[PDB]
Amino acid sequence: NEVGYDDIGGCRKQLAQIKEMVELPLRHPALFKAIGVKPPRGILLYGPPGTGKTLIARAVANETGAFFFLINGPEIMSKLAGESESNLRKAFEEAEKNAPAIIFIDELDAIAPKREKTHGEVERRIVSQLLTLMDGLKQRAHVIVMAATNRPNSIDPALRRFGRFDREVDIGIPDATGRLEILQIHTKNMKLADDVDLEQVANETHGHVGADLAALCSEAALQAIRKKMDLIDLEDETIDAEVMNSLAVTMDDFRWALSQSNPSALRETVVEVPQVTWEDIGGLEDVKRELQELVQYPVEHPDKFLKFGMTPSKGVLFYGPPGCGKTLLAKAIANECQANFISIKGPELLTMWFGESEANVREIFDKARQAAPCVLFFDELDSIAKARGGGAADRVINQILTEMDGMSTKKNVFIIGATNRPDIIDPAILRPGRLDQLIYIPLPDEKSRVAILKANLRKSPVAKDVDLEFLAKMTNGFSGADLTEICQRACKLAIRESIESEIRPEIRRDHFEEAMRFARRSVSDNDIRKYEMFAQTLQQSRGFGS
Amino acid sequence: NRPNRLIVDEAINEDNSVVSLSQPKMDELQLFRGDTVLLKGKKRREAVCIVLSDDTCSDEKIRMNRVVRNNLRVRLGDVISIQPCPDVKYGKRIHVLPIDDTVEGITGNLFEVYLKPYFLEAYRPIRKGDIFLVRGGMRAVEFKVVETDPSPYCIVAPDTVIHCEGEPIKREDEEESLNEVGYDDIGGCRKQLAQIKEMVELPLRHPALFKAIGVKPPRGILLYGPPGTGKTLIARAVANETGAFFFLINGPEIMSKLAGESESNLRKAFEEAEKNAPAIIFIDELDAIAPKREKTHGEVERRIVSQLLTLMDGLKQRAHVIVMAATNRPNSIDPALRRFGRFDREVDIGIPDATGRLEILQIHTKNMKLADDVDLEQVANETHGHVGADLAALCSEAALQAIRKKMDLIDLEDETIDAEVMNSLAVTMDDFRWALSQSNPSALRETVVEVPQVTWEDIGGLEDVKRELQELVQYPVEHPDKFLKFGMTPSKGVLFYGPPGCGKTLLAKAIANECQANFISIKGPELLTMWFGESEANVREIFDKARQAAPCVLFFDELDSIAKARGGGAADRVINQILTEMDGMSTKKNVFIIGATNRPDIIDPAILRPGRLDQLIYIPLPDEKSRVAILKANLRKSPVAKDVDLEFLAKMTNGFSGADLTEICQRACKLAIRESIESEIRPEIRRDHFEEAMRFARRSVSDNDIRKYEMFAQTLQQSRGFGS
Amino acid sequence: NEVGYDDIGGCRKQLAQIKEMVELPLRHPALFKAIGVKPPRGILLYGPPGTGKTLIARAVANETGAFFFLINGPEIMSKLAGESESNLRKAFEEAEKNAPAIIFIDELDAIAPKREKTHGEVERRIVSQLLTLMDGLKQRAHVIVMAATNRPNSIDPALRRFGRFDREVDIGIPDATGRLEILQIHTKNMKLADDV
Ligand SMILES: Nc1ncnc2c1ncn2[C@@H]1O[C@H](COP(=O)(O)OP(=O)(O)OP(O)(O)=S)[C@@H](O)[C@H]1O
Ligand SMILES: Nc1ncnc2c1ncn2[C@@H]1O[C@H](COP(=O)(O)OP(=O)(O)OP(O)(O)=S)[C@@H](O)[C@H]1O
Ligand SMILES: Nc1ncnc2c1ncn2[C@@H]1O[C@H](COP(=O)(O)OP(=O)(O)OP(O)(O)=S)[C@@H](O)[C@H]1O
Ligand SMILES: Nc1ncnc2c1ncn2[C@@H]1O[C@H](COP(=O)(O)OP(=O)(O)OP(O)(O)=S)[C@@H](O)[C@H]1O
Ligand SMILES: Nc1ncnc2c1ncn2[C@@H]1O[C@H](COP(=O)(O)OP(=O)(O)OP(O)(O)=S)[C@@H](O)[C@H]1O
Ligand SMILES: [Cl-]
Ligand SMILES: [Cl-]
Ligand SMILES: [Mg+2]
Ligand SMILES: [Mg+2]
Ligand SMILES: [Mg+2]
Ligand SMILES: [Mg+2]
Ligand SMILES: [Mg+2]
Repeated sequence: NEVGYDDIGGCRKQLAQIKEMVELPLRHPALFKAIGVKPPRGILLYGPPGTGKTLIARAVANETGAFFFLINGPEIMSKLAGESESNLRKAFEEAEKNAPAIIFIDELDAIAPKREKTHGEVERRIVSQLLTLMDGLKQRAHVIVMAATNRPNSIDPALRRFGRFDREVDIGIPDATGRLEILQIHTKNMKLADDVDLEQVANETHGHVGADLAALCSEAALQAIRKKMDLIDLEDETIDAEVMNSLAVTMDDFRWALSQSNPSALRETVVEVPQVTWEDIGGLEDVKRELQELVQYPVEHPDKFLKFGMTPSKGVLFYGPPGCGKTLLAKAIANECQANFISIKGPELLTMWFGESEANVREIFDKARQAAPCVLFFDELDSIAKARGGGAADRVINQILTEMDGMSTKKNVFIIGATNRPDIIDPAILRPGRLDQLIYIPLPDEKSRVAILKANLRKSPVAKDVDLEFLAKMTNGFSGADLTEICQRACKLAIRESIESEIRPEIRRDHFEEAMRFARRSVSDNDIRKYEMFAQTLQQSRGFGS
Repeated sequence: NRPNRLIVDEAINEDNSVVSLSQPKMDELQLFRGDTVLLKGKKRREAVCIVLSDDTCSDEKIRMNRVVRNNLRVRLGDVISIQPCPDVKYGKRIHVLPIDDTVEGITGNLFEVYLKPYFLEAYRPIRKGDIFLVRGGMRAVEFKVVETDPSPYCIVAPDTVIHCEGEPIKREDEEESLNEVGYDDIGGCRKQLAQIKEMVELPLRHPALFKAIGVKPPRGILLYGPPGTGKTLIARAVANETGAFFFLINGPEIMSKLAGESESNLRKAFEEAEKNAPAIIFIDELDAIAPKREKTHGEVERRIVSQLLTLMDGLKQRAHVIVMAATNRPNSIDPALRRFGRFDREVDIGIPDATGRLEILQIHTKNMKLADDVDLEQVANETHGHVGADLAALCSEAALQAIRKKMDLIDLEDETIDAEVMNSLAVTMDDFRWALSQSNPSALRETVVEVPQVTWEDIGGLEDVKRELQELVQYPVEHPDKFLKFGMTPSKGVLFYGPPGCGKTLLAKAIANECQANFISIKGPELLTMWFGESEANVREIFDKARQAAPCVLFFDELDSIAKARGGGAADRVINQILTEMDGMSTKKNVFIIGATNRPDIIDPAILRPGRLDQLIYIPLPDEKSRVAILKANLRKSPVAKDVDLEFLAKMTNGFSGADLTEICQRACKLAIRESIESEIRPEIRRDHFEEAMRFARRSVSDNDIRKYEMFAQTLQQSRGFGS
Repeated sequence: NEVGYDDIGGCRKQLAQIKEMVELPLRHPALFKAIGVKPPRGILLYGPPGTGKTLIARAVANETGAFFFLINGPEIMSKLAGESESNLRKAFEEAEKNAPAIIFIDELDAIAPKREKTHGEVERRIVSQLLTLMDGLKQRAHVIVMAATNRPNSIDPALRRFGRFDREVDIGIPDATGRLEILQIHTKNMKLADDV
């Protein structure tokens, strides 16, 4: 019942890194003192609450068999002035006594926040006390200190110095795959109904963290118990096992718990591999190739680039009319390259307080490094352009530019930007060394339009009578988003008829013809002319605009 | 599990001697409406009652009042055996004695005021040892049946004599008080009180059961809402109804003590709760102990918050203890407390709606004799922005008024008390009207979250639009299965746009009413009011409340005001944050976002992007036919003369908006009123009034405006590219 | 020479409201203990300086004949830490002893200002101390607490909560008619010339 690596999911890579750092010196200590090389001593685990930081720490302790001394932030800070410092001192002394050992400082920020965030002489003294203890690890009795914090920015930067917490591990939020992994962990002991499909639950539970999932499963069990105990009327103090085994957890028990769920990390920026593939995108074939050359080749074939002696471009800029697949392409190329993906929409950047915005932009680029290979996507840039001509929009973009330059190409981080408005984009972004690969993405031509319709209607039951090639021929000038809306509007008609009169659930030709009568174009002819013009002259915007 | 065994449940019939079953179960046991049934509970106690039918009652459960519950030494969820009692015959003499703490203030004939009307024409079946409650004279006294001539039980027929002679008996140790708080003292928040009951009933009622399963129970529940909404009330109720030990921790009280004492008292509270588990620790005014870390400057203060956090973590012992806490400001609490393992469950006990306020008013008029002219529904409707405590106070105030004017007589009797007269005290509707004028409502500034009372009937024309709204909002709620088969996810939000005063706000509320779904309105100006720095947490708080109230329709009205304010660094941050919140809003949550603007020419294109407010619904001036419908709607409540022709009125007002017509009705109504005053007549609104009002009538939407609105109706989706 | 309602002018309506709130529980206490309905506990008088807030309190005490225990904000806050908290305790303890009684807290904002304006650990303890005492009035010992402050916004909002100072009375600036009434009060003992 004790915690182990088998109780942890959704962060394989991170859990691996920690194993490397800790396993050798903790399992083979005598070997390390003879080796003479200095190992890690301070490991900082960080991530939103409930990601399993405390869980991981304890797991590593049990699995390595090292002595585990836990230091809970709040408990330390609940003691008298001198007492907090003293308790810290003992913790380290006790660990050295029982080396090899792991000291785990939970909720580190409770003890050592930013120097400016501290109010009180006594508080500042405790931080220093901790800093000194970390330096005292020069004793090399070899105790490893792990620490957990929700917010890396809250921690006193002095702690991130060499000799202290010089190693960091980002235990971010789990992706679809991870959440599924976790769900399996907390459904180990429960009799699961056959209709249950955890993969759906995993996909559905976006913004969910480990603790949330553990709870969602817990609540799903209570639903099955409540409704099934009502009847049993057992009241017994001790319960019979045979009844518990006959107790199954239906897919409804999960859907009910799903609606009642308060996901915590929904506001958090997600870092995962997109589930969007080339197949979800119609047309733009030649662009997909160019994206593989720009993103995949430098990852899969670094040796080749070295022989020709060129450094590959850092970033790309998608530009064209709205609703043509710019967002789709960004996610798609990441999927092909099995590379992490981080989306940052314009509005997301303009939400940050003026002052706070600066540290957040850095944190984004930091996460991009952590997740290398990674494609960092700045979407909806047009929102930011409009907001400048705003001192906030200025500070953000100017810092993004600074970050781009600091980004070494060898880090395998690819930056893509997207905008529907190349006329108001900051020329600075288009400078060689930044987003200098200008890819124009126009309205879909006839052949392309057919592909889009095919993709969107895959999930839906379409009648055989429906001619999609003819639909494509009549919708010249319509964007990709326009076509999806026609399908949706046509589907609303098919659904409407299905409700009133229980009829074969399929969408037929007549629905599309009706949807077409009210269909409207999102991109006028005048817009096209302009987009076509910028397609040949966007690179000329760095001088005197026309 | 023989049929006689049944589960205890809440009561609907306020009558003490009444228990209810479902017809199918009443037939199963072979009992009927008139029958007198014998109830056997725990602790070898019994109670006798009249049985009744209840269509809502589930066959596995039995509804019984809290009085009956206590006589059986039973609580909600327990099991009891019921068996028929034809052996009950009329009584000769009955002897009941009052309980000291409920009668020490009153003197006189307790039997004529309370027992008389209580048993009159009632033929109540009672039992020896039973405790019943009689409310009257602004007081509730409980008597205990000491003896009955046909013991141990008999019916109280007119021939039965009563003797209530004797100093009130003292309270037995095991006899819990009915003056104590219970679920029946709470109204206006059924849904919330249900959620809490689910969370708490299992671990508190069946502790051994939870320890065997190994699944984690709740430990920290945080109740929040404005002051006086009944947060402290709910905590006490849940404790009593579950029979758990209740230890109250008052924030201010702890923070009034020395450093060492505060730390100490918190410890003892937890130690005491664990000692008497199962138990509920209630931390009242939590923000007093643990406010936002930035505002907690001071060493002694920082230590106590940490002290509490540690104690909360110490609950890992799993000593059947639940920690409930209340705070007016959820944002004020140190976020460390909202983390998992501590207060990981939250319940928003907001302000009561009309229906709720009525429920509450009924609670505090239990013991008062209400005159016939009293109409609590009016008072409820009238007391908008009132909170539980406000309503509770005004009822006390309306009563105190009835006493003042009736005190003329009492004074000469002051020496002693006039119990017989206390019953003669009625509370007129005037006493409420007086208290209404003197009321200081607290939650007027609070954002209201309730079901709108605006229906399709209040909206003229726009028939096809109403249709499209049902498809967008209702279908995905009522028919989720269908959407899954077609493999389409329904749109997230809508945008109303058109000339001013055509029913954009009305439609938003109407669709909410049709779906009986909660509704939250936030007008542009409201968003521009929030302090600049504060704006960030407030926008989020809105969407949080929308999630809490799912299914819910979130309506951003008067968007044009914000547009004008941007082209304003404040207006920018807000809308950009709303866009962010929209995206984070999962369509599967059944939260529908609607926006409205009179100015599609300056609306932020970002709002119109697919995935946000991508359903662009145009709402034009009403055509001839619609104008007639609107005119009827406004004049429904008013006394109109037969001569007034609305078909012609509509014909003359081509180009007028919905609001314009309403203004015409008002102006025409004002003329009729004027004439009623000058010349004393019952007013009627006739042709002459409309003609006079029409001569001065003016149109709010010009021809130039119409041309423009019609153009945007065809090109609003094109604004995401280059401007026109 | 002691103060009475006849020494007060320019606020008929307000003085009437206070009389209503106070008359029942203070004059006929036994009835209120028996009836079970809740009387007012905290009445907060507010208005610019010198409007007669302190005057009204004294008058209401005399006309009702209740025991009057005055708590001066500045006086309590001028004492050492322990004495300040202790003096508050004493005030409530004696008032409960001599019920019916009126505790008048003059210059309330001196003791309990907005939490944000309350720099200092010891100062907040006193505010909490007061809040508890007000809650301790749950004894329903025929005791009413009246308080005066120049700035209603300055008072800790916790005090305006139900069960504490749940009733407020605005004693604004007197109008022309009011000012005349006042003038007559302070010219009672003077021989006034005819030209006046
Ligand atoms: N990756 C995970 N795998 C399995 N269970 C998890 C995982 N993450 C969280 N949980 C569950 O959530 C519970 C609490 O997680 P924690 O270990 O407390 O993470 P945490 O980040 O330390 O929480 P905070 O920040 O102190 S609120 C665990 O006991 C698990 O049941
Ligand atoms: N080439 C395409 N293939 C399939 N679907 C498309 C395509 N282009 C656009 N869409 C649809 O339009 C939606 C959004 O398109 P995006 O990928 O976001 O391109 P975009 O340039 O960012 O357009 P906007 O401004 O976000 S609407 C997708 O969800 C698709 O349904
Ligand atoms: N929902 C309700 N139903 C019935 N009575 C209520 C309700 N809410 C409040 N009351 C009454 O008003 C009084 C105030 O209730 P409280 O328990 O004090 O609520 P509260 O939120 O804890 O007050 P605060 O926050 O401490 S000011 C109670 O004594 C009730 O009599
Ligand atoms: N279709 C209608 N049916 C009945 N009354 C209407 C109608 N349209 C407008 N009104 C009247 O106009 C008032 C406000 O209408 P709204 O619902 O606010 O429409 P709107 O589009 O939001 O225009 P404004 O800017 O708020 S006046 C209502 O109080 C009605 O009296
Ligand atoms: N309404 C009034 N009627 C008669 N005399 C008044 C009135 N108002 C003020 N006065 C006189 O002016 C003096 C004002 O003193 P106070 O009663 O203390 O007023 P106050 O508002 O409490 O003063 P502050 O705010 O503490 S400086 C009184 O002593 C009276 O003599
Ligand atoms: Cl830009
Ligand atoms: Cl806008
Ligand atoms: Mg933790
Ligand atoms: Mg996009
Ligand atoms: Mg309370
Ligand atoms: Mg409106
Ligand atoms: Mg004064």
